[PDB]
Amino acid sequence: MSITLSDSAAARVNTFLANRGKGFGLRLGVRTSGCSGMAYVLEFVDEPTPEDIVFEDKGVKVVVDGKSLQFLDGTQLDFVKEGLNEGFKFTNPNVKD
Amino acid sequence: MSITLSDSAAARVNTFLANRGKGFGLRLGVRTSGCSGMAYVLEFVDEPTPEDIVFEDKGVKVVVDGKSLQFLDGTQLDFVKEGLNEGFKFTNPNVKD
Amino acid sequence: MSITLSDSAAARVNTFLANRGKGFGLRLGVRTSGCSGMAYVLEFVDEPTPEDIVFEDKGVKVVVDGKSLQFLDGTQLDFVKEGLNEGFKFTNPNVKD
Amino acid sequence: MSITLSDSAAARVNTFLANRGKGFGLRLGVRTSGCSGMAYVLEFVDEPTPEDIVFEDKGVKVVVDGKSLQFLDGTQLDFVKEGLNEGFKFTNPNVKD
Ligand SMILES: [Hg+2]
Ligand SMILES: [Hg+2]
Ligand SMILES: [Hg+2]
Ligand SMILES: [Hg+2]
Repeated sequence: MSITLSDSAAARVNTFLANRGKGFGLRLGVRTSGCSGMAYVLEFVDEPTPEDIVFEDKGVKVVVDGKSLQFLDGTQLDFVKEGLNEGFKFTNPNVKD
Repeated sequence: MSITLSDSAAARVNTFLANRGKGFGLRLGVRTSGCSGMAYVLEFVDEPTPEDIVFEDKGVKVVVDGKSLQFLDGTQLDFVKEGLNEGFKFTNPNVKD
Repeated sequence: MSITLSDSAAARVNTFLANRGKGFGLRLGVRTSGCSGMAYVLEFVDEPTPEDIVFEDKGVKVVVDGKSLQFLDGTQLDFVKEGLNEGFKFTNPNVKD
Repeated sequence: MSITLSDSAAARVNTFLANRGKGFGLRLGVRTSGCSGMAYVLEFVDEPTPEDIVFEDKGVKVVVDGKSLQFLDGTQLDFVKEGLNEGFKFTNPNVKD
């Protein structure tokens, strides 16, 4: 859906996919982290399940379990460098720090 | 998403697609009908737009504009024969007659 | 939710509520119209059910069954005069004519 | 919406509200925890904002910012005792450990 990727995230994903030499694209998932928390998940996809929803931003195929689409919509996946750390960052306008 | 197709609807769509000789699959859309009304729309898709979400039920590729996904989720597309009329019927558990 | 009312719709509802002499506010609902269609519904509410969601725009209490919230979100209820007809009009940005 | 409370959570919330001696009810909120994470938030509400959605389970008024409703729907708020720890636990069927 209105899940998007920044230029740097799409480059990064496409880099992983090119070095891997295969793959359909990118899974965005969600999981519990504790009793009052959620963790975002990134995985490679080779084959979408019949439960998956598939879309496109910046020529990247993003795959999301249909059930997880509620928690993920509005997400911008970015890829940022902060100090010694470099990595993906999920943003959502309608969520605060 | 948890949009599904009955056996008869999937047969029917697959029949249209086979006779057409080409096509990716099925677009579900939505449009206004009047001042307090909505009409469901069926179309063939050849190429999904970057705004589209794509999923699968019964080997049929269903394509929905990401913005329309709110109004369509939970829909069962059926294909029924009633009297002299034969045609698609959209059902949703959470909607009444 | 991000269901809103124009000034004219809120005036109109508030007029009905004042003339009625009682009532909590406004129910927005949804129902089938045919085999591929939906009809928007307006009703007065006196008591929200435990299944209802309640919100506020322009000092009007709007009540929506929680299950119907998917089809109604993003709606602007307006109240318009066109020719000899005067009445409520449901709009949604993400829906076309 | 189809946000619910277990018996123990509703008792616990009602206990806090009775000891506080005032208050409308319970705010469920959401916030970032890191770069790929979310944290659930519980607060007392005295006055719902015009941006809030309000509902009811077990005689508890639950208030949610309309924008946060996407991430929170399907949540069961429970209140559990595990070892030395006792506290609220958010569950969602469509989310895994
Ligand atoms: Hg816990
Ligand atoms: Hg009208
Ligand atoms: Hg029909
Ligand atoms: Hg980071």
